[PDB]
Amino acid sequence: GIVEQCCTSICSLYQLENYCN
Amino acid sequence: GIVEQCCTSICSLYQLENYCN
Amino acid sequence: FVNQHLCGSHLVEALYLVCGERGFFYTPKT
Amino acid sequence: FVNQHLCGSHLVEALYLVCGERGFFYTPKT
Ligand SMILES: [Cl-]
Ligand SMILES: [Cl-]
Ligand code: NA
Ligand SMILES: [Zn+2]
Ligand SMILES: [Zn+2]
Repeated sequence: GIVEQCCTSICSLYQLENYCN
Repeated sequence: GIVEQCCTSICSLYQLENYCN
Repeated sequence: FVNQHLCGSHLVEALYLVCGERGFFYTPKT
Repeated sequence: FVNQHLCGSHLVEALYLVCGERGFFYTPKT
């Protein structure tokens, strides 16, 4: 899911910006 | 508002599900 | 007044716990 | 920016703290 993204793996300044509304 | 509901007023755990998915 | 930038940090923190696994959506307008 | 494994009351506040004035969404469901 998303955890696999930032908690499972390290996240960068913009990969979360994909997660904003 | 939500920030309007717990800022000027404190809220309890149950009263938070109102904002939960 | 009352500052929401701060109010949110507690709210969002707590919300995570409360909402649990079903998840949640945070709209910084209402 | 910090590069870590985002979890805990550490990441949520980052997603909030980063996304800022716009908004965000959390999906505990994988
Ligand atoms: Cl505070
Ligand atoms: Cl920890
Ligand atoms: Na903390
Ligand atoms: Zn505080
Ligand atoms: Zn921790």
